[PDB]
Amino acid sequence: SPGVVISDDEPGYDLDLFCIPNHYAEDLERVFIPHGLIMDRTERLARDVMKEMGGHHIVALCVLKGGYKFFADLLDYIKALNRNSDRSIPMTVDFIRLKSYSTGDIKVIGGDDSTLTGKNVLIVEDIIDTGKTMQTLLSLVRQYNPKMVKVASLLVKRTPRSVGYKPDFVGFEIPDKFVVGYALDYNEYFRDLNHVCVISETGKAKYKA
Amino acid sequence: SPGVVISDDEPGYDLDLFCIPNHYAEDLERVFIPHGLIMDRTERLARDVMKEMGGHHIVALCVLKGGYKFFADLLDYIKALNRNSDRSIPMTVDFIRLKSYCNDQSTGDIKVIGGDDLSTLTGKNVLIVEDIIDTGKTMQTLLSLVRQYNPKMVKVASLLVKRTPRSVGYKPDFVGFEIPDKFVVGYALDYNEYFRDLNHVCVISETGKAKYKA
Amino acid sequence: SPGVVISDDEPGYDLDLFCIPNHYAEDLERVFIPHGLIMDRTERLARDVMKEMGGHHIVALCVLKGGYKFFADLLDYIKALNRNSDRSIPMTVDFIRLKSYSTGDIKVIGGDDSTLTGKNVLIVEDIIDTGKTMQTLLSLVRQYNPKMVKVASLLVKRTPRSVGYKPDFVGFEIPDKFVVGYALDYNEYFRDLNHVCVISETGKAKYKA
Amino acid sequence: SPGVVISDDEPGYDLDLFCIPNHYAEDLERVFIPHGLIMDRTERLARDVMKEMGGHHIVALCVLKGGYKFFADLLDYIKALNRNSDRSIPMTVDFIRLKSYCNDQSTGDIKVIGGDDLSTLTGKNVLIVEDIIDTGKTMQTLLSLVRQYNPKMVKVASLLVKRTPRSVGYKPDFVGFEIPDKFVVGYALDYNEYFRDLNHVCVISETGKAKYKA
Ligand SMILES: Nc1nc2c(ncn2[C@@H]2O[C@H](COP(=O)(O)O)[C@@H](O)[C@H]2O)c(=O)[nH]1
Ligand SMILES: Nc1nc2c(ncn2[C@@H]2O[C@H](COP(=O)(O)O)[C@@H](O)[C@H]2O)c(=O)[nH]1
Ligand SMILES: Nc1nc2c(ncn2[C@@H]2O[C@H](COP(=O)(O)O)[C@@H](O)[C@H]2O)c(=O)[nH]1
Ligand SMILES: Nc1nc2c(ncn2[C@@H]2O[C@H](COP(=O)(O)O)[C@@H](O)[C@H]2O)c(=O)[nH]1
Repeated sequence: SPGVVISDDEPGYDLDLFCIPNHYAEDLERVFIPHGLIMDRTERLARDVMKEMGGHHIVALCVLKGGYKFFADLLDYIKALNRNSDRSIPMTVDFIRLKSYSTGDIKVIGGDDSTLTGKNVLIVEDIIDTGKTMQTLLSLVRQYNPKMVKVASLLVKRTPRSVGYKPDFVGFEIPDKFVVGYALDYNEYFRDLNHVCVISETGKAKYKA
Repeated sequence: SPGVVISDDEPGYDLDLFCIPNHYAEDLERVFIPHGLIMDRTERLARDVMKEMGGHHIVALCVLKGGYKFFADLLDYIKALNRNSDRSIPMTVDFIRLKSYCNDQSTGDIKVIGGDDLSTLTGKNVLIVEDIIDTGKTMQTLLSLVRQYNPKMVKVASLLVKRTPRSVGYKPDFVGFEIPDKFVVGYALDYNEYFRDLNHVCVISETGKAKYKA
Repeated sequence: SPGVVISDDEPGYDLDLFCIPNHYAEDLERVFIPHGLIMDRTERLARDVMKEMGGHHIVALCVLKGGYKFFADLLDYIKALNRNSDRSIPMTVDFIRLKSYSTGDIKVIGGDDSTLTGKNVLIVEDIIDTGKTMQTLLSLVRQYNPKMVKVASLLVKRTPRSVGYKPDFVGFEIPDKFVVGYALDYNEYFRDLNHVCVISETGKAKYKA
Repeated sequence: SPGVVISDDEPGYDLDLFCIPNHYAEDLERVFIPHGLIMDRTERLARDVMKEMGGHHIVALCVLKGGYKFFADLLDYIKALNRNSDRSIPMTVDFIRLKSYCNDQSTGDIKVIGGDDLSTLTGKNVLIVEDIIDTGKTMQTLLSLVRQYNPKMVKVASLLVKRTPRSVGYKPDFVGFEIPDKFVVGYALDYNEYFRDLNHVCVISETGKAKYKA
């Protein structure tokens, strides 16, 4: 299942239908995915996750993108599914330093996946674009002979440039457009905006350096 | 603002993508407006209200069918905005059940003298909150009732508003969303006291609609 | 079980340990019960409630105090317990106009409890003081021959003036002091303050009219 | 501020009054600091941080034992405060794992050149967040490491801080709470990757402490 598909021809919402920080008001084009919708769509994701992974210890890894938020918001729901459990069950949390840097940067450095050998792994990225990053990330997590590997992602841009990666868990599948907000940033800006919006030709301009 | 518009042809979302109780998984056709979506719009709305009403003693009046939810929610956003004032300003909260029969006259017990506590409103600033306007009748009969008490200002806030031919054509001041002539349940809206626990707004199905009855 | 007892000799917290609207800063003496603690303590309450009342249709009534908040916050948790249910189960919500006004103001007016005859009832008040209100409220809800009646309350002041009412569900049992915040108000003020605090001789002064 | 103080003699709360997983209902002694309590304090703290740090590009640095929770939470309060600026200001978020052995020298791979991305910090305003300071060692070794990069300002924020004789006697800038020399778990703190799902902070019991092991 593809997640919630948003069409190419999607208009999104006027910036006025919600609360957008006034300081980003010329920088943003449209709200595409309002905060609460992400939340609910994420609640369910968690669920499809546990369906096939609850029951045994798992290792949730965060891609080091610098977008911890979604990872968090998802872990919180994965934790609330775990209480109902009858026996206690550990879970380990972590970031993967690196995502298309390779080899022996994995055999050791990324071999603290020596720690992954034999365990069930769940990788968490926020948006997937060309897929490169991720794919080069399974190659190596793979060398570790993990027992199993799933990949949840919040967004899956549909680009002619996909390099074929299709995660196991999708929240939303989007047009190929440039988004910020919620858990995506731009040069360290838009971290305080919690709806996924399209950025404007102007926004992308002034934010740089 | 027409609030967020939802054209007749909107197909919603399939049950599959959100969390829904399994016991109503047969009683619904599609997710119409998911909880969080509801939430974000309401936050906006609150700002919108205070644009107008803010800085004054506001009397928040609630129109009481089968629930409370929306109101309560909205009010948390308002309160939360009244936190920032350099001056403490009162708020008055009220509940009014009105579904008489028609009106068709009738006395003293519960009706005209429920205006006694209405003089409470007079030279006041009022905010009437409703959840969903259908025909719009209820609303229209309250303005009347209210407008007698000579209020300083009346403003109405709807979460949702249906497009229908069955409408007395009334339009709130603050609309959360304008929807198509569909029967929805969940979040704030009930059907015979069912769906109370469903958070998203959806369209019922015939089975559950026909299965939960009078 | 008495709920969470707070001692006579309780100091509470300095106003500075939390977020209090600056406009009530000379009006309040201490934070006694911070918002989140109420929340959790309420989460559990719900639970003890369902334990003995889940399973059949229930009628949750709110005392018309003019303090809807707690009632709401509790219903929301009672609703989230209901989803896990296998069969769908109705629940009806309402306020009781009146609470130590009597008689035939109950036989009809309060007889829309004719609607209560045969049903399982749950009454919700926010703070109980001398108990009068409530007690005169069971007398009449009783005339209706309800099938069963429980009474949850958020706060139970311990006063020499209790007139003996002891609710079935208690969140916190407090000294005899005058509180505001969360879901308690004073002449329509303090509705925007979400911690339960003690009011000061000054606060009670300027708020009146 | 010592944050909220919890004298050695605090007895906590019994399991009975809050929601706790049944599978840990034998592995804990008492609720020490319930989730919401945690929450309210953190909100305060955020205000406190922006008092000092606010209006500038802040680099938020996270000290990475076994979790993330507190940080994440804190940051929502900060972000939420940066919403109000008439000017958009960046934020930088970072994660630093440091638990070497001691230090005892060692090369190139992961250590000194993890300063390469530290020049990132230099003439910067820094905020180091930790969850619980015990001996205080970890903290002390970071200031050092950090202070080299010549930063414009370092400030540390702890959720909790234990009173112990085993302490290098370091004291954060922002303390959520100062506690007694007890072993706690839950909310943000884990014990061998257990208690991850417990929301309140509590004191372990011998059984679960002795039952979950290395
Ligand atoms: N802010 C933001 N980052 C994006 C967007 N699309 C892709 N990226 C960033 O560029 C990375 C490239 O991922 P890849 O192209 O390797 O699949 C993404 O992982 C993400 O970090 C976008 O719409 N906005
Ligand atoms: N569940 C639900 N109740 C509705 C709907 N339309 C109207 N009603 C109920 O009937 C009332 C209609 O009031 P009107 O505006 O028709 O006078 C609404 O406030 C609501 O309580 C709907 O589509 N769904
Ligand atoms: N604001 C506030 N109201 C209180 C307090 N104690 C009692 N009352 C109000 O006075 C009512 C009297 O309840 P009773 O005295 O009948 O038990 C309470 O139900 C509540 O509405 C208090 O500490 N603060
Ligand atoms: N669960 C838990 N971990 C602790 C406690 N005290 C210390 N630790 C862990 O060990 C670290 C101690 O760092 P120190 O300040 O001792 O250098 C803490 O950040 C924490 O991860 C405690 O009471 N409970």
